[PDB]
Amino acid sequence: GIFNSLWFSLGAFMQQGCDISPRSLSGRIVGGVWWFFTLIIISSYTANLAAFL
Amino acid sequence: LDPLAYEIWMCIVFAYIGVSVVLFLVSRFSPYEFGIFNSLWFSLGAFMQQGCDISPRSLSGRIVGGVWWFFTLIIISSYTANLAAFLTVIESAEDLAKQTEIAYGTLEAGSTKEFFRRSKIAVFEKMWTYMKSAE
Amino acid sequence: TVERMVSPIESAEDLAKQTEIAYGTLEAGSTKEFFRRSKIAVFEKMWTYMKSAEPSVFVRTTEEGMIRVRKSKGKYAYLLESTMNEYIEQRKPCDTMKVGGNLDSKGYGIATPKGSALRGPVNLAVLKLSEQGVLDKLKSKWWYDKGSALSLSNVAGVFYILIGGLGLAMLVALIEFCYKSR
Amino acid sequence: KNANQFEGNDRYEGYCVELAAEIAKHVGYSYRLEIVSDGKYGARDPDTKAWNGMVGELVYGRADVAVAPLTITLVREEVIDFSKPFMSLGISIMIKKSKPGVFSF
Amino acid sequence: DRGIQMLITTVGAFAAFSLMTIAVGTDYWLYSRGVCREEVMTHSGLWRTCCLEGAFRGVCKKIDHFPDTAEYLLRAVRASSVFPILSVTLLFFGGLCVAASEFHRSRHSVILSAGIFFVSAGLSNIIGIIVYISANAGSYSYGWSFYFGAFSFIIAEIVGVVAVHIYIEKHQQLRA
Ligand SMILES: CCCCCCCC/C=C/CCCCCCCC(=O)OC[C@H](O)CO
Ligand SMILES: CCCCCCCC/C=C\CCCCCCCC(=O)OC[C@H](O)CO
Ligand SMILES: CCCCCCCCCCCCCCCC(=O)O
Repeated sequence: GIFNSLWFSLGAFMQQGCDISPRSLSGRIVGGVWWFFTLIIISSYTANLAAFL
Repeated sequence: LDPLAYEIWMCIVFAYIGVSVVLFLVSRFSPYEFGIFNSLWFSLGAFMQQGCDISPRSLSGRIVGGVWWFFTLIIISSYTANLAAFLTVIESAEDLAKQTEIAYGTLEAGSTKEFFRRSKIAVFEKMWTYMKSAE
Repeated sequence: TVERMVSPIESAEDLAKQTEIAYGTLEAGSTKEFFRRSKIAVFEKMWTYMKSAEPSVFVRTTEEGMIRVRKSKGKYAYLLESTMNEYIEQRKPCDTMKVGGNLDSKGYGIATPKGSALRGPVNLAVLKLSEQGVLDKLKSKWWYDKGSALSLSNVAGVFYILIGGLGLAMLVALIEFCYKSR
Repeated sequence: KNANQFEGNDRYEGYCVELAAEIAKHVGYSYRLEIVSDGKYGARDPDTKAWNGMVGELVYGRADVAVAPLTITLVREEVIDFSKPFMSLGISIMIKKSKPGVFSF
Repeated sequence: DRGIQMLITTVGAFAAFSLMTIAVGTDYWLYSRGVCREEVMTHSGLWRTCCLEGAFRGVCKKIDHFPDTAEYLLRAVRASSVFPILSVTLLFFGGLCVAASEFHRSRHSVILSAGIFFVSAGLSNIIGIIVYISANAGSYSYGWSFYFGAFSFIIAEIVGVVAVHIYIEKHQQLRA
């Protein structure tokens, strides 16, 4: 539902995983691109903080 | 995508397909739900360090999962480390003389051309040797 | 990062500032004499280093310095004349390279004993040869006519371990199958 | 290459060989190319005050001309005569121009 | 859909074998600037390098694969193209099993072994690509021979998955 969708997305971005994963093909496409986005963005945060320090 | 070369990205995609297919194969013909679709989802989630809903239970599934986990850890760390390197790393006459990508010239029949022609200083002799031959 | 942050000589000062690479000159040459009698800060520093450094940085012949740089595995920087440097860098085993500009500007001359009767004619001959393009042609003949992202190689081991693991997993599956099927 | 087939000044080749030939043609003289024995260009030893190499060969009378890449310097100009330069140059630095490794990760 | 599954398996087996054999034979793996005996644009493959322009155009020279145990082994493995050839051999045997399945429907393991050959062929293909790229490293672009190898890998893996589905459904249907 909408509240569990928000929780799944938040946990994915914080790399904390979840208690439910999408089972359909459309849910898994959405989950996969959000996982890729999360990986690039968090690596970019750590890398640029290392540069600044 | 710049931190890793195009060949690394292409081989990551191939390795992903091969891992998913071998996980599906060893799981179907094994005493003891990894169909092909679920195998692809397990592998994608493993590479994105996002975990999953199912983990392999057999010895062969766990060997496949373990080496894919190790590969993922090395490749993701390599991406972050090289991005940190790129983000952490002429402005002179010597700099202009040492390189060859930028062409440099003078005014014809001018004091500067005469200065470079009759120079005895190392750097300016190197500069004149280049300028006289440049075409 | 320490890697990308690394840099080459690119100038004389960068050779003078460091001390890990030894740099020498030819013994009994104009370059040694130029360094000895210099009053320029960088050149005086270089000379004070070269005279006192042990073992002797100097060499006996140009070929000797060339082989010393080729066999010092990038720990020796030879100071020689630009013409010889250019000619060498144009020939195999082309593993040597000229760095940066010149340090000064000078020229070769045809010498004669003081008070010689050949002095005047030789000067006029050199001017004739220069104005007729002979020296240019000889130079062109003897010099010119002689003539980062991580790569798959940086992570190839992890690919080989991965595919080896997949192969091992398939073998273990077959063994388990044959065991549990009997 | 294969100097054994030749003898005398014709045993050698190179820029200065042709330059000596052309100078001899213009000045009108015959010459024999003697290689310096020391194999050194030339310098005044501060202790003995003796010139060695080609400059020594020129000053002491053993040679009448030097057609080597001999740099024009003030110390040499005080003891031997030089013509106008026939080639320009400067002091320059020469430096030597790593497989990652399968398990380098 | 067993008829369509067998059609896909046979057509895919032939396609993978054809693409991989052409790739191993043709000479458009890499566009670089080397020399067929000045440097000009060339087009190398697994065995020969050729000039793409100029006078010596069309002239090809055997690649001197050879000029540190690891460097020696990589150069040896890349010189003999062991892995691309092994992947061609395994695709051939997989094709033989797929064809033999129909003429002998008594034995089930025949199509399973076809699937396993195709999967193994894909893995050999991957090791070949890695060895090739790594050995080259020791400007440029990749030609159509390279991509024929890559597409052979993808099709081989798809045909393996389909073959294993056929075997699984035969045992599931017959057992129950
Ligand atoms: C219970 C299930 C577990 C099974 C699955 C677990 C897989 C996880 C680890 C894989 C890496 C193992 C291989 C590590 C690589 C060794 C390389 C090495 O020893 O290199 C020698 C060195 O290079 C000399 O110079
Ligand atoms: C069973 C699972 C179902 C699968 C679910 C799908 C989600 C896959 C995840 C993300 C990767 C996509 C991101 C990569 C996008 C490729 C495009 C790109 O990188 O463009 C580069 C460009 O070509 C410049 O050269
Ligand atoms: C589970 C593994 C799959 C992960 C997906 C990662 C996305 C890979 C994208 C690769 C595209 C190749 C293009 C290289 C980019 C370039 O050279 O410009």
